[PDB]
Amino acid sequence: SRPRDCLDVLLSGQQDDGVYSVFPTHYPAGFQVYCDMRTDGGGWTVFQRREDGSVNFFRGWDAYRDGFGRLTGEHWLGLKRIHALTTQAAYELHVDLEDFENGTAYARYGSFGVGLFSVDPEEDGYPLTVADYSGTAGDSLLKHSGMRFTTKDRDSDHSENNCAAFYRGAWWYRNCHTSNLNGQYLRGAHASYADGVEWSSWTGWQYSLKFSEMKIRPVR
Amino acid sequence: SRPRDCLDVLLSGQQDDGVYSVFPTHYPAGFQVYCDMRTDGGGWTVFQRREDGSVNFFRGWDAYRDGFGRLTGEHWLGLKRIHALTTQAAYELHVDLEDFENGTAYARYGSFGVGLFSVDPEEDGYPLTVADYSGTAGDSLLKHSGMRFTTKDRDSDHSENNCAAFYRGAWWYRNCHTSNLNGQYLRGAHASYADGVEWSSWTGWQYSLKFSEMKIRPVR
Amino acid sequence: SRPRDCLDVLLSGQQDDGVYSVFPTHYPAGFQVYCDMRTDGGGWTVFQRREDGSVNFFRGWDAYRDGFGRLTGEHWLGLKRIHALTTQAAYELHVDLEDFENGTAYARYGSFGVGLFSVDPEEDGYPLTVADYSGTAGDSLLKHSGMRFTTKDRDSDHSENNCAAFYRGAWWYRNCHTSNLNGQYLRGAHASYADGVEWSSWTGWQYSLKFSEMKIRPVR
Amino acid sequence: SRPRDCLDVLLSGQQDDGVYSVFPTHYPAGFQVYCDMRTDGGGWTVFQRREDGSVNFFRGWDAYRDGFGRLTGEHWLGLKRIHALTTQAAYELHVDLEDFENGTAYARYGSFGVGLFSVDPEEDGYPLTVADYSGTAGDSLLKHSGMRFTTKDRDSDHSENNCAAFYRGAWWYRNCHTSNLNGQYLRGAHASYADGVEWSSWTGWQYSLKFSEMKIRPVR
Ligand SMILES: CC(=O)N[C@H]1[C@@H](O)[C@H](O)[C@@H](CO)O[C@@H]1O
Ligand SMILES: CC(=O)N[C@H]1[C@@H](O)[C@H](O)[C@@H](CO)O[C@@H]1O
Ligand SMILES: CC(=O)N[C@H]1[C@@H](O)[C@H](O)[C@@H](CO)O[C@@H]1O
Ligand SMILES: CC(=O)N[C@H]1[C@@H](O)[C@H](O)[C@@H](CO)O[C@@H]1O
Ligand SMILES: *[C@@H]1O[C@H](CO)[C@@H](O)[C@H](O)[C@H]1NC(C)=O
Ligand SMILES: *[C@@H]1O[C@H](CO)[C@@H](O)[C@H](O)[C@H]1NC(C)=O
Ligand SMILES: *[C@@H]1O[C@H](CO)[C@@H](O)[C@H](O)[C@H]1NC(C)=O
Ligand SMILES: *[C@@H]1O[C@H](CO)[C@@H](O)[C@H](O)[C@H]1NC(C)=O
Ligand SMILES: [Ca+2]
Ligand SMILES: [Ca+2]
Ligand SMILES: [Ca+2]
Ligand SMILES: [Ca+2]
Repeated sequence: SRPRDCLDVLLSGQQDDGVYSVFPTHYPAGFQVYCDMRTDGGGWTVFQRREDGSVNFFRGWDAYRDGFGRLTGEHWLGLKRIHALTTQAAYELHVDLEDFENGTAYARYGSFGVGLFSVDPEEDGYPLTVADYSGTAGDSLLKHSGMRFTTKDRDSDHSENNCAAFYRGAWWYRNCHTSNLNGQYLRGAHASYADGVEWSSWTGWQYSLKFSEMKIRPVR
Repeated sequence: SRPRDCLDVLLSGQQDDGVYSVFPTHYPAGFQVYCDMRTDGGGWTVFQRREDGSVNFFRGWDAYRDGFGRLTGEHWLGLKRIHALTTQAAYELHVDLEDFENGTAYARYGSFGVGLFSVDPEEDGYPLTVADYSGTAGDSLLKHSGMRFTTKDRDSDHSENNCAAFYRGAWWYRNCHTSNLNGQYLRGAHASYADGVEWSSWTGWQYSLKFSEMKIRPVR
Repeated sequence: SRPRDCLDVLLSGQQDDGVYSVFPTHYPAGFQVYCDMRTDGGGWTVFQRREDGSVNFFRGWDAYRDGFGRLTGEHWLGLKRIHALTTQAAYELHVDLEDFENGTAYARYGSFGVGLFSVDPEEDGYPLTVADYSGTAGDSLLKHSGMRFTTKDRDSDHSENNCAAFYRGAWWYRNCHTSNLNGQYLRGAHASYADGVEWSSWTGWQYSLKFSEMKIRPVR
Repeated sequence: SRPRDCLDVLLSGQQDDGVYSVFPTHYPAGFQVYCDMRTDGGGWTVFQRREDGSVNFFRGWDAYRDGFGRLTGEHWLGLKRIHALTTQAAYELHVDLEDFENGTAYARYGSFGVGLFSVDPEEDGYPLTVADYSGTAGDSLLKHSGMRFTTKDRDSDHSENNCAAFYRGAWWYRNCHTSNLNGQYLRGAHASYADGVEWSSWTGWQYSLKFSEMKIRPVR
């Protein structure tokens, strides 16, 4: 009756993809999430999805903290929820990507967490922890490990300017990025530099992907 | 001990109309509501009621979010509560109306929900979902399906102006409405245009109803 | 393990006066209160106490909502807590008073409640409901029944001015009062008019009491 | 499954030092803390730690209320959490200190609490209660008993000026201090007066300690 995440939902007998209620350890009121019950056995809890550019992702700090969009479409679950999920157990991250040629690729990370040991995850900037890559899209996230989350109105990056504003996104920017999945939905090749839905290791710095989905599942 | 809504209250043995405590899935602290234990078998949870114009309904965003008025009289349960109720199960909507000639009519909708898949229902504007009409008052809500909630201080409608201000109410306005149950209590026929407690399909655009009650009950 | 109030605490075996944890129905996190386990069998939950003028009671709306002072001394439990307590069951009110001549008296009310049917008790002003008097101090509260709570910075009374400011207190003012237990601790007879810790029916309008305690216990 | 503090965690079978989830009585959502499972039998819940000056401790009221830093390094658990912990049972305080010569000392207090009887601990200033000293570092906290917590932006001390600003810290200042563990990490001897990580009874008023850790464990 109180699954902690999508894997619990799956193990309880729910095999279909869809929206379900989960109740993280330190977020007892619970909330709804979209569950991917197919990928590599299923049981993944989605926290990000781009697919048509219908939702504006160039949002400020509060929106990225609380979440926006809709579970059945493009959305960002919200950093407070991602933190509540990732700190209750050891999780891995799966990232699915797709270009405008119907081609697809993915990146899997053995460990993933946000503000794992932060007393106040929000004030500490929801620092990213991620490692152990494997997949077909190549790694475009490891260099971001250890970085705080930065938005257009809250700079915690390692650049003289605001990476989020500069690359029109919101991410665990360093100086500045190798991945920018919350960037502008520019739809394919574009002249501007690395300010679209980018995953450099796969499609470079000037190609805004058509689809992306970030999700997690207990490592053990 | 922890009914999720008025139907649970009824099924537990409480047959009288009145105020009871309910505890929605993602609103564990719970809150009180007025239960209609008579209508078509009973078990309806009320979230809106007009009956004498003693309460001001031309309120702003925060009031419509948190609720106002009193459970035993005119009131609006609050969008955050309606969301917590409607997303925990599939509900239908029953609307009771009465004119100043003691005549009455109703509208029943097979499905009803507010911000059903919104990650942050408040930021997403508590979008309305409603369908499958049947009744005696005629349908005045279907054209509103899919619309966000709009108040005098937060415009999310499809009009060049602010529908809530223009028609002195708060509703899931399009451009602008076919129903306006949270409008001014003008008491019957009135010269102003569609800015009273209107339900066009039944009493037209220039007649402010004497009584209205909106309530929900699990569909299945 | 989860008493709803001081009577539950008593019935569970705790016979000594002191501070205990209680968990109201719609306030699951719970909070601490001072329990009077002696008065007429014991089991009273205190929400107000004056005894030495060490605490400032001429506070604003937020302070009266959230509470101030200390449980072991002068304090105001806070309207949000009083509401959570009184709406979970039918309670009666007991008021103990003492003048500077060591004389004492009391007022008992068969029914007592704050914002009992208010959808949003705070926005509705935590309206007072009280009736059925009996005792030795005389009745100085019945005329206040039905009134909202008023502070120096939030006027909901029936006076052309702000009763709270005028009589230096915080109360369910009408126009203005017969009781003013949250008034200034003027210590006995005073020239100013009715702006001290007054209970008119007993000591008049120009005598600030030395001690007062307001508490509740389930009626049934 | 729901330990109230680090002692419960230990008694349940967890013998290693590390981060664990605890769920205080009036803070049911729970939060994570660092547990010291070695000191005098183990079972201590840490709420403060200095060790390298990597974290800024000259913070304002909200930061000291909500907490900052990281559980695995320098941090302040947050006064709201310390209050939730210390009011659920009788706790004692253990303070470990270390200078830059690798020397160490400690102070143990038989009783410790923050805002123990405050109706609104935050508005009341999280007053300190502490007594019964024993140890090797000498007592530098007893004179602070009874004092409210003061930050650079919220003065509740007994000085004509703001002790927190003057001594660059945050503490239960009187006029002003004998201990200042949240002071500037000045690293050893320093010319400025008592504005570093000081514990006067041991290293005087002009020596900023290298390491400090404050923790609690149920007295009984
Ligand atoms: C996308 C991104 O962050 N690019 C880096 C760096 O790799 C580029 O060479 C540089 C060009 O100005 O901008 C940046 O600092
Ligand atoms: C009540 C309401 O929303 N009326 C519509 C439309 O049906 C009317 O014809 C029009 C008249 O200006 O106003 C509106 O845009
Ligand atoms: C204490 C109090 O509220 N007194 C009333 C009324 O009884 C008095 O006669 C009047 C005198 O101005 O003030 C008031 O309006
Ligand atoms: C650290 C501290 O609080 N010192 C006290 C007092 O002991 C000193 O003598 C005095 C010197 O001005 O400052 C202070 O008021
Ligand atoms: C790509 O896939 C879609 C369905 O997902 C299909 O309709 C389309 O014809 C395919 N080809 C391209 C290049 O769009
Ligand atoms: C209407 O009904 C009320 C009672 O609900 C009754 O008192 C009244 O006489 C009836 N007729 C009219 C037109 O008011
Ligand atoms: C009143 O009672 C107190 C104890 O409560 C006592 O000390 C005192 O002598 C008594 N007389 C007066 C008038 O204070
Ligand atoms: C002090 O202890 C550390 C290890 O904790 C050690 O490396 C060092 O050599 C010791 N001596 C000094 C004075 O640093
Ligand atoms: Ca920057
Ligand atoms: Ca508009
Ligand atoms: Ca007034
Ligand atoms: Ca001062």
